Amino acid sequence: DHCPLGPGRCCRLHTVRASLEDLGWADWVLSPREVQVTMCIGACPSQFRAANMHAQIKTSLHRLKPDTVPAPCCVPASYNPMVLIQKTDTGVSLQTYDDLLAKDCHCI
Amino acid sequence: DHCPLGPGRCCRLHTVRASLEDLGWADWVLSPREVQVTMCIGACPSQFRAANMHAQIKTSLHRLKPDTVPAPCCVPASYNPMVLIQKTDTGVSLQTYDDLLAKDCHCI
Repeated sequence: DHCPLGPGRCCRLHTVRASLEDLGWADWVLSPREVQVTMCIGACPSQFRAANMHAQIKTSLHRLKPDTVPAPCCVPASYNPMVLIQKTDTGVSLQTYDDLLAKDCHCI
Repeated sequence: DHCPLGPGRCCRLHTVRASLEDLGWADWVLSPREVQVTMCIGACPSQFRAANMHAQIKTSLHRLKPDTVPAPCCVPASYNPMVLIQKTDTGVSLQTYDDLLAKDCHCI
């Protein structure tokens, strides 16, 4: 799957660095203080990583009715789990969270 | 889950009517000649049908870095199968297709 533009300018995994205060987590989360958020970002042109036939249909109809039908969007096909330490009402916990970080990307 | 604007102006299932020629299917597909494509369309504002915590993070970071991080997108949470009749190399078939029509929607 080759990107038209770029490559790397189409839907793919990016890392976005975010503080706890950026995330709105600083009251509850104690660590990590900086999160390396992996996320899916980039254009979804025709036949680029189409998740399924619905995506192809959206491509076709977006071209013909662009004020009505949006293009396919770059979204996570899967996630990577992540560990956080956070404050509880009565203590502190180290907890795994499964759908925080995107692992791979496709156009849907 | 109440939409801010609308309601119905946020991410939800729409029906878009499409001809075979619209879809690029007219060479192969014989019926139906008009498809009632159910698709997920609409804004994804804060806390609106967030699929998961990744979506919330995207909301937060989109506000702070809007040229870098896109908003959550309205995408199908599930699909409805569909029957088509189409031409083959050597004949014709009636075939079920599972991920053509969106069944419900969420912001991801």
